[PDB]
Amino acid sequence: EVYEGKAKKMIPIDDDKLIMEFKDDATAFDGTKKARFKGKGWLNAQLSVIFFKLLEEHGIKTHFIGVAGGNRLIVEKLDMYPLEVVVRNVVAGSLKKRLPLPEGYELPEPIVELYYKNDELHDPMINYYHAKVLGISLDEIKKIEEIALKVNEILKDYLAKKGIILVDFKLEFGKDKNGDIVLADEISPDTCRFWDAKTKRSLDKDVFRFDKGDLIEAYKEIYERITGEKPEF
Amino acid sequence: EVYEGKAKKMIPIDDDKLIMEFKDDATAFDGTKKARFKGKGWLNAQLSVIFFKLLEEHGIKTHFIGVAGGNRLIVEKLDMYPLEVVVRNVVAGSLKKRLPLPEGYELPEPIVELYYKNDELHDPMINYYHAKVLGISLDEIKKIEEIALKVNEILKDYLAKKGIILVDFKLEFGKDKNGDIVLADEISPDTCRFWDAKTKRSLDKDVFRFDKGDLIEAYKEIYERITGEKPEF
Ligand SMILES: Nc1ncnc2c1ncn2[C@@H]1O[C@H](COP(=O)(O)OP(=O)(O)O)[C@@H](O)[C@H]1O
Ligand SMILES: Nc1ncnc2c1ncn2[C@@H]1O[C@H](COP(=O)(O)OP(=O)(O)O)[C@@H](O)[C@H]1O
Ligand SMILES: [Mg+2]
Ligand SMILES: [Mg+2]
Repeated sequence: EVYEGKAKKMIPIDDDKLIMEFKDDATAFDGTKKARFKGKGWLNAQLSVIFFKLLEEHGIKTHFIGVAGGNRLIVEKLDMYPLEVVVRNVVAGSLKKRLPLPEGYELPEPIVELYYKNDELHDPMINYYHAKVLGISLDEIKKIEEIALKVNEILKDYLAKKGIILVDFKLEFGKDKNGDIVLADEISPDTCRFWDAKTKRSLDKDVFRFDKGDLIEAYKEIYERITGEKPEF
Repeated sequence: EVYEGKAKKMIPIDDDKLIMEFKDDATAFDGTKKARFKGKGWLNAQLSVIFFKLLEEHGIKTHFIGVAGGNRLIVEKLDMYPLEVVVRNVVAGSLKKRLPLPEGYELPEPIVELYYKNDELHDPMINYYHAKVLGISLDEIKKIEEIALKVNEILKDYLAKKGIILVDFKLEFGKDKNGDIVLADEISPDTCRFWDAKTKRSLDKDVFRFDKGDLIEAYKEIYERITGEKPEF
């Protein structure tokens, strides 16, 4: 059986591999807002590949194995932590409701937030003690955050050289058969906030969230600035 | 000028001392539910004194200096951290909305949660990174939690020998002139969950929160079980 999530489908290959297929569907505000954008899947697939390859070069262990053409990646099957790990460099989104700081406030150092993946409870934020009750040891949490913080440096530096501010982003992790902590899911304009360095405008899912313009146009601009090429689809 | 909070008034004495006066007012659900209970102030004052004295004996630094008769304590003036520090031994209250665990679930080890004191944002939970942005260093946070966890052991052990389960409780802290971290505010049936060991019933502000019975009767039962004496008022 294939798992069909809000944005991607996961097709089993064997015991240790999956196909991650990116859909054109977009959801927001915990699923209340919905639309489909032709080519969104392709862009998010291609961009994930570029980011995973960049991170692998820097010695980040990711689930990325290869491409299966189109909107499909081949990825290592992992035993997933029930976490969303959010790294924040610039104040935006939900952080404005947690710290009395304005949108665009540049953080002196990165913030890491842990969210417990649980639909029933609406993905509440947790700390290290909650994580322990969930079966995640302090060492594991520490290794996870150390990876997220390294990922942050690499992506923000890379993107800055392209005139893009990495505002924040969301990661997921799992364990491989050796018990190593492996970066999973996706890295795309769906799961990151990207702002133009010159204009400060959103080139990410916030365009869809708040009707700030044309989503495909914004995701394309990201692809074009990153690759140097115009997207083929 | 005197500071008048929801439950207590703080009267300045000199440069380094305050009077903490406990009122009969009770509030719940971030101030939406209100009532007054005659003698509540007295009970919460007396009980805070007993707890602060118990903790001082165990080498916990608290703001407790002495009594000024009635509902008034003399306390050291501190430069307060903008935090509420919650220690949890048994699942109850807001934790049920954060972990899919039932009320009464006994935790394998204590949970410490940090809340940023901010009316505008409704006291959101924060982690160590948020605390840093707020000007609280990691060392400070670590010392705070180490104290809270020690306080927990002492109170839970003490209360268990009296047939009372310490379910959770909320602490506040500030810095003294030497830059030491000093336990502040109050320790009472207002700020702790106390359950009868035999019956599991609430002997705390939850009685008022959820109309579980007579608040004064419940606070009295706590006083009587702790002191061995019937409250004089
Ligand atoms: N390497 C992996 N192994 C197993 N599961 C993964 C891996 N990477 C991502 N996942 C999970 O696969 C699903 C990806 O599809 P998605 O549309 O994002 O689903 P959802 O809407 O549940 O987040 C998610 O449940 C995600 O946690
Ligand atoms: N030692 C102390 N020094 C300075 N302020 C304190 C001390 N202990 C408690 N406080 C503060 O004094 C007030 C106590 O009264 P309270 O009725 O609880 O007010 P509030 O409704 O604002 O919590 C709180 O603002 C508390 O943080
Ligand atoms: Mg997802
Ligand atoms: Mg108070």
